[PDB]
Amino acid sequence: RFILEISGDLACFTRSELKVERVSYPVITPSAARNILMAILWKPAIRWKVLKIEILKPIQWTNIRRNEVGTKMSERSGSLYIEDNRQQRASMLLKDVAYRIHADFDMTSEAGESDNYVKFAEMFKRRAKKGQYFHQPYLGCREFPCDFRLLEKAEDGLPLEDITQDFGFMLYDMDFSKSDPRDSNNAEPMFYQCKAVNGVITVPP
RNA sequence: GUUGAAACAGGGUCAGCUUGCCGUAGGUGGCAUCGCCCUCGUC
Repeated sequence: RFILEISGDLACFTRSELKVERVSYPVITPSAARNILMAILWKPAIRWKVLKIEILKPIQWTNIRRNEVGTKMSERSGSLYIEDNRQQRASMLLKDVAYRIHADFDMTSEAGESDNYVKFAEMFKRRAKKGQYFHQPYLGCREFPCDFRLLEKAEDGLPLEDITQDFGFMLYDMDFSKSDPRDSNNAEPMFYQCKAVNGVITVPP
């Protein structure tokens, strides 16, 4: 297990229901935490899996109505012109957030030759301690980074000490087992928060 | 290296065109520097 602390100023764990108005999730998405761990280090052999999220900063909603685009790019239209495809997508961002995601990893079917668990574990530990990453972690959206810092146990205070509020079904991690190399078609299996006592745990598939 | 990616607050708008702080009004009634004092004792 790795107790990697994710911290940042603003966040945007955009809910699947409110994508037109990017209302952020109450806490960090387990799928977002797995994506962060993969952007720090990943390979066609290592399969990241989130185990437990421990909140370290109170939930603070901040509405930032951003102006987005609503039409994708392709080989057809050589240009976009946002003056004809403007989208005033709201974004209830999460100001001042901090989470120490306890998570580990397994092995995929295409592990290859170098399928050593200890090798990938040490590589992830070095990348988290020195500050190396394949891609900058994002707090639900790439417009917000993550001041990550690998913790050995606990090096920060948490506000949710007693029994708090349950956030219901949140997006655990989309099912990409039915997807070919480079995902395309997927599903959406979700899970309950159980109870945000101090550090909510995830239910592995 | 197969897992949210792309995202405008805008192009831009004289806060004025203006309006007498005045019309206007006694520091006044009026009150003794006084009631008083050897330039001396005198060489």
